[PDB]
Amino acid sequence: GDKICLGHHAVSNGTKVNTLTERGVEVVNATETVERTNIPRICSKGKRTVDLGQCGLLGTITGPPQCDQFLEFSADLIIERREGSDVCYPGKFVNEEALRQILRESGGIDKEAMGFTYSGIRTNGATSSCRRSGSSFYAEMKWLLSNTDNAAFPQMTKSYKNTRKNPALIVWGIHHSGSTAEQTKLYGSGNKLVTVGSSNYQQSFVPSPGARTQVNGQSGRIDFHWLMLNPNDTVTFSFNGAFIAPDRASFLRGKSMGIQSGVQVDADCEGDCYYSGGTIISNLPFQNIDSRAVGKCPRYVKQRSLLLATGMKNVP
Amino acid sequence: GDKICLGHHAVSNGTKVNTLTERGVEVVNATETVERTNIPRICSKGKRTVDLGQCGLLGTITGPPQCDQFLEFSADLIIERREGSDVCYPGKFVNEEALRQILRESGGIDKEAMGFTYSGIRTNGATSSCRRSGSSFYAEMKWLLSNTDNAAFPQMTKSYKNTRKNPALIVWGIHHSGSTAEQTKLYGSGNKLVTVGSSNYQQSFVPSPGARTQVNGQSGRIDFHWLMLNPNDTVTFSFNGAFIAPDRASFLRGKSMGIQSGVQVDADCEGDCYYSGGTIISNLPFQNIDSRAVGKCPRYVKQRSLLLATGMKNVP
Amino acid sequence: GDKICLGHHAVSNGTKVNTLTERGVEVVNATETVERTNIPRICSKGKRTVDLGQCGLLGTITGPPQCDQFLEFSADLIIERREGSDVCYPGKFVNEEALRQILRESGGIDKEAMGFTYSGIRTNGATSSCRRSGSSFYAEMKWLLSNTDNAAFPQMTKSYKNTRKNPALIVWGIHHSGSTAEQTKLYGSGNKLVTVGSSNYQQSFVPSPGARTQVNGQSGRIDFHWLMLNPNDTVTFSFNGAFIAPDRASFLRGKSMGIQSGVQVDADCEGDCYYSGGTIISNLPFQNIDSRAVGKCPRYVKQRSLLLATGMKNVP
Amino acid sequence: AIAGFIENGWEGLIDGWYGFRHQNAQGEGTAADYKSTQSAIDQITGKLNRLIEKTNQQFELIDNEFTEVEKQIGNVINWTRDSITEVWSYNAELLVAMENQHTIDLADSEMDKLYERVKRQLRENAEEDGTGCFEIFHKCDDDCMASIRNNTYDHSKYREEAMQNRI
Amino acid sequence: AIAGFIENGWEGLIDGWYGFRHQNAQGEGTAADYKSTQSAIDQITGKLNRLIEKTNQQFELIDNEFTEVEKQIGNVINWTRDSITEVWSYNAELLVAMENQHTIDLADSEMDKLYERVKRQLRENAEEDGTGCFEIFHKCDDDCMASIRNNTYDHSKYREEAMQNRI
Amino acid sequence: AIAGFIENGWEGLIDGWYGFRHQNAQGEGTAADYKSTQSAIDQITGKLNRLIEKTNQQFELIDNEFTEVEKQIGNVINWTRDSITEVWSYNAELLVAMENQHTIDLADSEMDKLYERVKRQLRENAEEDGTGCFEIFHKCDDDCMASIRNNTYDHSKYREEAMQNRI
Ligand SMILES: *[C@@H]1O[C@H](CO)[C@@H](O[C@@H]2O[C@H](CO)[C@@H](O[C@@H]3O[C@H](CO)[C@@H](O)[C@H](O)[C@@H]3O)[C@H](O)[C@H]2NC(C)=O)[C@H](O)[C@H]1NC(C)=O
Ligand SMILES: *[C@@H]1O[C@H](CO)[C@@H](O[C@@H]2O[C@H](CO)[C@@H](O[C@@H]3O[C@H](CO)[C@@H](O)[C@H](O)[C@@H]3O)[C@H](O)[C@H]2NC(C)=O)[C@H](O)[C@H]1NC(C)=O
Ligand SMILES: *[C@@H]1O[C@H](CO)[C@@H](O[C@@H]2O[C@H](CO)[C@@H](O[C@@H]3O[C@H](CO)[C@@H](O)[C@H](O)[C@@H]3O)[C@H](O)[C@H]2NC(C)=O)[C@H](O)[C@H]1NC(C)=O
Ligand SMILES: *[C@@H]1O[C@H](CO)[C@@H](O)[C@H](O)[C@H]1NC(C)=O
Ligand SMILES: *[C@@H]1O[C@H](CO)[C@@H](O)[C@H](O)[C@H]1NC(C)=O
Ligand SMILES: *[C@@H]1O[C@H](CO)[C@@H](O)[C@H](O)[C@H]1NC(C)=O
Ligand SMILES: *[C@@H]1O[C@H](CO)[C@@H](O)[C@H](O)[C@H]1NC(C)=O
Ligand SMILES: *[C@@H]1O[C@H](CO)[C@@H](O)[C@H](O)[C@H]1NC(C)=O
Repeated sequence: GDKICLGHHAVSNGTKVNTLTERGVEVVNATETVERTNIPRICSKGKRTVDLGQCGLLGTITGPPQCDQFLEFSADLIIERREGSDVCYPGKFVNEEALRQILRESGGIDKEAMGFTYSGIRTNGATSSCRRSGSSFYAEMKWLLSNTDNAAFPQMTKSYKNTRKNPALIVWGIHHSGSTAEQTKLYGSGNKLVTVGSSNYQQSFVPSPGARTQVNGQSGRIDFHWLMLNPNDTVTFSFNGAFIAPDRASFLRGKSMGIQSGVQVDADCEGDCYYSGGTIISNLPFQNIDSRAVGKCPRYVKQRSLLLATGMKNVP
Repeated sequence: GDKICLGHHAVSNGTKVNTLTERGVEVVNATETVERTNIPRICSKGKRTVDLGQCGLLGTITGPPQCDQFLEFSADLIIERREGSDVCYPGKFVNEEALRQILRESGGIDKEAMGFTYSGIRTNGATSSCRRSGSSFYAEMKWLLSNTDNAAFPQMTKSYKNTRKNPALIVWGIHHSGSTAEQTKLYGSGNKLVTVGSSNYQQSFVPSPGARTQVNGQSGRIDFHWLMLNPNDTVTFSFNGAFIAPDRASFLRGKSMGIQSGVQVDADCEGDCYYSGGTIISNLPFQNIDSRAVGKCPRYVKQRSLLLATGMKNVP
Repeated sequence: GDKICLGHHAVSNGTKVNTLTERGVEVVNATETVERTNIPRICSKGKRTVDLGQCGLLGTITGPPQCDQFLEFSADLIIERREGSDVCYPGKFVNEEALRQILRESGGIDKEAMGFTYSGIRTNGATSSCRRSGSSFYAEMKWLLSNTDNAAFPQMTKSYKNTRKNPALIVWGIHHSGSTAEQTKLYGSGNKLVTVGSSNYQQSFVPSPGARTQVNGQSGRIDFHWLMLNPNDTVTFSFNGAFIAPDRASFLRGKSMGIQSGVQVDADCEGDCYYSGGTIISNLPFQNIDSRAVGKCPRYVKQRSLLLATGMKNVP
Repeated sequence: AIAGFIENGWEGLIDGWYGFRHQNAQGEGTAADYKSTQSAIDQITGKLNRLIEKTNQQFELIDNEFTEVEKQIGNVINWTRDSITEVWSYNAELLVAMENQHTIDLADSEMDKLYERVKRQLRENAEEDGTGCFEIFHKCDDDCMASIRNNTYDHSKYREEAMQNRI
Repeated sequence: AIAGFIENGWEGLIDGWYGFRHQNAQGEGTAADYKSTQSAIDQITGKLNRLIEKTNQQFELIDNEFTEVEKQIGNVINWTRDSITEVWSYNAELLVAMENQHTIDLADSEMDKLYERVKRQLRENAEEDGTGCFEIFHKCDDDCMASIRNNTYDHSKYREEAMQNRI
Repeated sequence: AIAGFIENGWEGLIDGWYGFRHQNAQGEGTAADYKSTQSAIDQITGKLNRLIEKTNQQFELIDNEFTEVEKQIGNVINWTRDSITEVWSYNAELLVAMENQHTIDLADSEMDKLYERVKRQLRENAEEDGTGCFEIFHKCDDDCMASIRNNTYDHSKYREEAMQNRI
C-alpha cells in the first residue's frame, strides 16, 4: 500500500530550555539572552576621550599640579581612575559627589577670569605639597596671606557677575590651620569669618584651626566649597582671612558621560555601555556582568543564562 | 452540489498592531492603550481649591504681604505657581522642600498664638521690602531690635508648649545683616547666639553678617528654620539678637494634594491626575504626556502608542 | 449500538479564578499565591539572637546603664524594641539612622581601649540621669571637667591609630550646657572649640549652651558624633572643653540582620522573613502582610488573594 | 462560486463576526451566527475590563519644577524614576504584544470550534471541500440550511440518500 | 444514555482527570486514563515548581518605625517603595491571569489529544456522535472496550463487519 | 517501514523543518515543505527582532567605586537598585519561559496545519494510519506524490478507484 507521511526535523544533540510548564525540555535550537561577554577595554571610537589618570575630576576646577593638562579640558567621554586625586594640599570638597556628577556630564570646562585684585595683603601663599618647580599652589586659586607674619588682615569684599548665558561654577576654600599659632602667623589674631552670598544662596564659614593627622607633610586642611551662579547674578565674598580665593570661574561646555575604570582606552573599537572592567558590546536585552554598568545598556539580571528557543521540540 | 461554508468577517481598512511574532499584522479593530490627550486646565470639581498665585507656599506660614489671604487657608487641592514667592525681605528656608511636601498634603493650616511678650526691646522691626501701607514686616513674626541704636540686647529665653493633640509647626528666623555695623546698630555689639531646643531636637545658630548682592534693595538676609513640636512637648528659644521670632504656631488641618501648574482652574470639569500642563482624564492604563504627573494616574511610558487588538485578523 | 465516550472529571462546588479573558471562571482546584498568614513570634532557631529590650542600638556603643549587658554583644539576629533608648543624659546622635543601619548588619561589636590619659583636669563627670549605684555616666566615655569649678581648661590634643585590619568606629560627644554659667562652672570662661580630624575626614564643633526643655531633670544636651577610622589611619581630637571623650573604639564582628518588633522570640521555630508583627513562614511568591518586611521575603503586593488554578475548567 | 475561512474573510458579513454562506437551488445566502460571535465578543470585553482598570494608588510630588532640589537627591530621584519608566514601558509593550497574539488566536479558535461542530452534525452526509465549506451530498432547501445553522439538522433523515451519492 | 466532554464533565469520574465511559450489552462502565491524567498533572506541577520559588535576595531596613527618618529622604523612600509595590502587584495579577488561561487551555488540549487519538485507532469502524463519543458499528464486549483503552484495538479485525453496518 | 510526527521526528530531514516521507513501488523518498518551514522561521524571527531591541535610555553613575558616598543615601541607592534587579530578573525569567512555551506550541501548530491540509486534499482517497501518515487507497507514482506536495493533487481523478479499495 502506497502512503505519504508528514514529519518534522530533529537532531541527536537537543538544547535544553525552560518553559512555563517544564524545566529542561529539549529543542532543536536556542540562543542566549543574557550577556556574559566583556571587552576588557574602553571602546572610545567616535568619541573625544579624556583619561584623567593622576588627576582627580574635581581637581580640574581647582588645578593642583596633576591636573595642569586638564584645566580647560573638552570631552564626550570622561574616564576617572583610582589613583586620581583632587588635591595637593590636604582637604576635600563639601558636596563632592554631586559636583562630580555635574562634571561627568558637562562636556568639559571652559575657564574665565573673575578679575579680583588685592591691596595690602600677600597673594603668593605656597606649600611644598603643591609643587611645580619647587613650592607652589592650586593653579586656579590664590592663597591670600596677611601682608607680613602676624600682621592684621584687612576685612574685604569682592564680587563677580556671571555675564554669560549659562550658569557659572564658582569654587572657594577655607583654610583650617594646624594650630592657632599658624592661623595668626598667616592672617593675624582675632577670630575670622568668611561669608558668601549670591541671591539664590546664603551661607557662612568659620575656620577650625587645630592639630590633625599629618597628610602629605601637612597638618592643615583646605575645605573646598562650591555653587552654581545663575546668568546675570552676582556672587559676593566677604572675608578677613583663611580664604582661598578663586581666580577663575568655570563653565560647562556641552554633554558627556563619565565612567570609573581600570583598563585601557581603545579608539579602534566602538561602544555605548561601560563598566569598570571594560565595555559591553552586545545586542542581548540582558546582562550578568555588572549591576553598575552605565551608558545605554542591557538590563542587569541575577541569572547567568536564560536560553530562548529558536526551533521546535526535539523528538529524536 | 449544495454546500454550506463557514466564514468570518473582514474589512478593507484593517488596523495594524504588533504581536509576539509579527510587527504590523492587520486586525479588524483596535483601541489605544497609551493616553496622549490632555485637558489644558485644572479640573477641580468636588474639591476645595486654593490658587496661591503670587503667594509662595512656605510664605503662608510666615506671611509676607502676598500671602495675607492665605494665612489660615483650607483646601483639598493646592496649586502653586511659578511667580509665587515665599519672601519679602530676602532669604530662604532651610529644608525648604521637605516643608513644602508637608504643606502640600496638609489640608491647609490653622494658626495659634504662642503668646510671647517682651521687655526692654523693640518689636517693630520693619523694612520697605515688606510693604502694606508703607514699611512693614512678615505678618506672623516679630523682628526684635534692641531698645535704642547700638543699645545692648538683653539675653532672653521664651518657651511654648504644644497643648493640642497634633504636632505643631514652629518657624523662626536668623537675621544676617548687610554689615557688622548694621548688626550693632540693630542688636548692639558683642557676638550673638540663638539656641533652639525642644526635647526631640537640639540645634544652634550664629548670624553671619556681611555684604551680599542687593536683592530688592536689601543686602541682608533672613534664614528661616523650622521644626515639628510634638503634643505636650515644649520648644524653647534662647537668644540675644538677630532673632526673628514667631508670633503664631501652625497646625495642619487634614489631607490635601498640591500641584505646580501654569493653567486655569475649572470647577466645572472633574479630575484626579494632574500635571503642570493640565489634567489627564482617561481610563487608559498608560500615558505618554508627563512623567511627573501626580494624583491617581495611568502609568507613564516612553511610547506614543500601543494599539490593543479588539477583533480578529483581517483577511480581506 | 455499542459506544465509547471520552470525558473529564468535574465537581459540584468549583473554585473561582480569573483569567486573561474572564473573571470568576470555575476550575476544579486552585491554590493561593498571596500569603496572609503570620506567626506572631520571632522565629530564631539556628541564629544567635540579641533582644535589646530597654537598650537602644546606638547605646551599645556609648553604654548608658540599660546597655551594660550589650557593650560587646555578638549576634546573627538583632532585635530592637520600642522602649529602647540610646541615652541616659539627654541628647542624640548626628547621622543616627545611618549608624543604626551599620550596627544592624555588624554581627555585634568588639571594644578596644583607645588609651587616652589626662593631666590637670577631672575625668569623673557624672549625673543623676545615668545611674548605677547613684550618680554615674556613659560607660564607654569620659566626661572631662576642668580641674576645679570655674577653672580654666588646658587646651589638649589626643590621637589614636587604628592598628587593626578593619575600620574602627569612633564616637565622641559635645556637651551643650543648660546655661553659660554652667558651661563656665564646668570648663571655665572663654569660648570653646573641638576639632576632629582623621585624614579622610575633617569637621569642627562649637558648643551651644542655652536653656532647653528639662528632659529627665536635664536642661543640657550631649550631641554624639561618629566616624569610621580606616586601617592604619589616625584620628586626632583637639579641644579645650565641652568634650565627651571616647575611652574605647568599636569594631564590627561579622554579619547580622536587625529588625524592629513587638513580639516574643521563639528559638523552637525557624524563619527568614521578619516584620514588626512576627515572622512570615511561607513558600508563596507574594505576601499582603507588611510592605516593610525584611529578610528573604515573598514580594509585597496590594491584593489579599490571587488564586492560581491547579486543575481544569469545571463543567458539572 | 463560494468559499470559506481557509481562503479569506467576507467583507460582506456585516451583522456578525462569524457566519454561514450557503448555495442551493433557491440561491445564495449569508447569515451571522450569534453564539460564536458573542463568545468572542464576551472574551475580548473580558480583556478590556481587565486592562482598563484605573489605579487606586496615589503619588505626590517628590521633585520641584520651579525651584530645583539639591543635585545629589535630585539625581537619585531622576534615576529611580527613569528606571521605573523602563519597567512600565517594557511591561506595556509586552502586555499588548502578548494579548494581541492571544486575541488573534482566540478568534481563530472560535471559527475552528464552529466548523468542527458543523462537520459533526453533518456526520456522513457531507465532505470537506478544503476552503472551509462542506459539499452536502443531498438536496438542502432553505429550511434544511436553516436547521444546520440553528443546530437542529438530523443527519439520519438525509443519510441513506447522501451515503449513496458519495458512492 | 451516555455523553462526553463536549456536553459536560463527569462528577463521577473519581480516580482520574480524563476517562472513558462505555455502553454495551454487558452494561455501562467508566475507567480513568492514566497517561493523559499524569501528563496534565506533570505539567501543572511544573508551574508550581516555577512559581513556588523562594527568592534568595536579602533586603534590610531602610526606614524606621520607632524614630522617623528625615522627611525628604523618608518621602523619597516611600515613593520608591510604593512604585515598586505597583509593579509587583501588576505582575502578580498578570501572572496568575495568564497562567490560569494557560492551565485551562492545556487541560482542554489534553482531552482533545486523547479523543483524536481514539478516533484514529477506531479508523473506519466508528463515527463521531457530536457529544464526545463514538458509535461503534460492531459488537464490542468488555475485552474489546479494554483494548481501545490500552491502545491495542486492531481495527482490521472488526473492519469488514463495521464498514457494512455503516451501509 | 515508515512513520510520521505522531511517533517522532526525522533526524534525516536536513533541508527543512517540516516535510513528506512517501512509500511507493518506485521506492522511498523525503522532501522538505518550504511554506510551512518558512512560516515557522518568519514567526521565530519576529520574536528575535522584538527581543533583541537595544534600549535607547541612558543611565549614569549615581554611586562611586573609588570614594564611597554617605552611608544613608548609599543604602537607599543600593536598596533601590537591588529591587530593580529583582524585577528585571523576574521579567527575564518569565519572558523566556513564556516565549519558549509559545515557540514550542507554534511549531506544533504549523505541523498540525500541514497535516490537516493534506488530509483535506486527499478527501475520500486515503485514511489516517495514526502515526502521522495516510494510507492512500490507489497507486501513487512519483508524480502523484509530487502533486500532493505542491498542492495540485485532484482527488476526483483517483476517486472511483480509491473509494472501491476501501470497500
Ligand atoms: C540557531 O539559532 C541561531 C540564533 O537564532 C541562528 O543564528 C542566527 O542566524 C541569523 C540568520 O541571518 C543571524 O542574522 C544576522 O543578524 C545580524 C545582526 O546585525 C546581521 O549582521 C547578519 O548579517 C544576519 O542577518 C543571527 O544573528 C544569528 N545569530 C547568532 C547568535 O548566531 C542559527 O543559524 C541557528 N542554527 C541553526 C542550525 O539553525
Ligand atoms: C472597535 O473597538 C472599540 C473599542 O473596543 C469599540 O468601542 C467601544 O464599544 C464599547 C461597547 O459598548 C463601549 O462601551 C461603553 O463604555 C462607556 C464608558 O464607560 C459606557 O458609558 C457605555 O455605556 C458603554 O458601556 C466602549 O466605551 C467603546 N470604546 C471606545 C474607545 O470607543 C468600537 O465600537 C469598535 N468598533 C466596531 C466597528 O466594532
Ligand atoms: C488541589 O491543589 C493543591 C495545591 O496544588 C493540592 O495539594 C498539593 O499537593 C502536592 C502533591 O503532593 C503537595 O506536595 C507536597 O510537598 C510537601 C513539602 O514540600 C511535602 O512534604 C508533601 O509530602 C508533598 O510532596 C503540595 O504541597 C500540596 N499543596 C498544598 C497547598 O496543600 C491538593 O492535593 C489538590 N486537591 C485535590 C483534591 O486534588
Ligand atoms: C540683570 O540684567 C538686566 C538687564 O540685562 C538689568 O536690568 C538688571 O538690573 C540686572 N540685574 C542685576 C542684579 O545686575
Ligand atoms: C505632659 O503633660 C501631662 C499633663 O497631661 C503631664 O502629666 C506630664 O508630666 C507631661 N509629660 C512629662 C514627660 O512630664
Ligand atoms: C530631572 O529631570 C528633569 C526631566 O525629567 C530635568 O529637567 C531635570 O534637570 C533633572 N534634574 C537633574 C538634577 O538632573
Ligand atoms: C511612610 O510610610 C508609612 C506607612 O507606609 C507612614 O506611616 C509614614 O509616615 C510615611 N513616611 C513619611 C515620611 O511620610
Ligand atoms: C553598595 O553595593 C556595593 C556592591 O553593589 C557594596 O560594595 C557597597 O558597600 C554597598 N554600599 C553600602 C553602603 O552598603
